[PDB]
Amino acid sequence: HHWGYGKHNGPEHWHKDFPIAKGERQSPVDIDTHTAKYDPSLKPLSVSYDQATSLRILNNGHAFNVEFDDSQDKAVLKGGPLDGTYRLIQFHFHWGSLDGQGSEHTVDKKKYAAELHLVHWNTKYGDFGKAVQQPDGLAVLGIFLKVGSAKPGLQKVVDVLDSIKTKGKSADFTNFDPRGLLPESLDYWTYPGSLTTPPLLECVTWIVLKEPISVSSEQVLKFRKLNFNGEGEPEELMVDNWRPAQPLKNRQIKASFK
Ligand SMILES: Clc1ccc(OCc2nn[n-]n2)cc1Cl
Ligand SMILES: [Zn+2]
Repeated sequence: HHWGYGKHNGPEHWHKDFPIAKGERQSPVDIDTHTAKYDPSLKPLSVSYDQATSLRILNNGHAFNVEFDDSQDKAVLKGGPLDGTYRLIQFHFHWGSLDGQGSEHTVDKKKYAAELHLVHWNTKYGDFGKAVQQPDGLAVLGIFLKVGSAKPGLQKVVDVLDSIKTKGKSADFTNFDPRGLLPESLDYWTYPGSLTTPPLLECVTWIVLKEPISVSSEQVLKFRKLNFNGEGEPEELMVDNWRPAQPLKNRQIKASFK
């Protein structure tokens, strides 16, 4: 499969290999803040990352990815709309060529510079590959990035990117604390959706924080120096690796806050 983000292989083409692209619960979506309703039934959100064990950072040709040890319940997400325990496996970002675009979710049609996704899987399914085959298999926590002041808890990530410039490169990435990437507030929107790249599986409970984090222009500029290509191939800058908003169809987006 040779999907990507270019003109010839980008999101508008994906449905030919992955017909679920035109399904009933595709992601991302636009979050209309005036239609989302506060839901007093949502339990408090519990982000438990004290014992998180980061391993490695990988450029996979689509994004860069920070992987965690998920062989035990070390870093988990619980509460909110979720039943049971979801284990952190990895995080990654989507970003733009310019500061005015890059996020996948939008808020009243506003695009942010980037979007962070912390990916967790439902431990009742035993492994990640089983979980993605279930409608409640994954919980993705999404965090918008706006350009402003630097985010000190991002700089360890930015500083390692020149060591994984091209597809297939990886580096050791131990002792990284993903709590440094969270905003002050865990107020969120939630809805049922999908992965935002092939295979586009409809397996995700989306939890999107309302409060963006601020990163500096210099930090996001370094994201944009990565490459979609492998070493020794013509350079194609890793920018605009985001899927645009998909039809909401017969879904409601719920707010955790009044
Ligand atoms: Cl492990 C993993 C890595 C990246 C990825 O990128 C697409 C995406 N982002 N949010 N949902 N889908 C999806 C997964 Cl599951
Ligand atoms: Zn993502």
